[PDB]
Amino acid sequence: PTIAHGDGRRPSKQRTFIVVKNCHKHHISTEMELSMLDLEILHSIPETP
Amino acid sequence: STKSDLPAVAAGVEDQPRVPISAAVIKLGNHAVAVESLQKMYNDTQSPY
Repeated sequence: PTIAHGDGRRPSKQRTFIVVKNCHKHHISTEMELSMLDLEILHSIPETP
Repeated sequence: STKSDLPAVAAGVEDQPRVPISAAVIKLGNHAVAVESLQKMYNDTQSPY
């Protein structure tokens, strides 16, 4: 908006500002290790304690 | 007379139904005094204060 003033200065027309805001994408990585012998007995079901 | 003139002097604003105005006030001695900040109403239009 504007103000009207009695002063001799020119009045200024209606004005709008159009503003663009942009994203930021961030990337996150973690790592895990698993033993082969550990993965071995998982499939079978145990019989002896 | 003073009280006789009192209707005639306030031929206007007197006996108009009152509304609540939101504004900050202070108390100084025996006087309740209103306080205002008007930088909002001139910075939004980008005109000097």
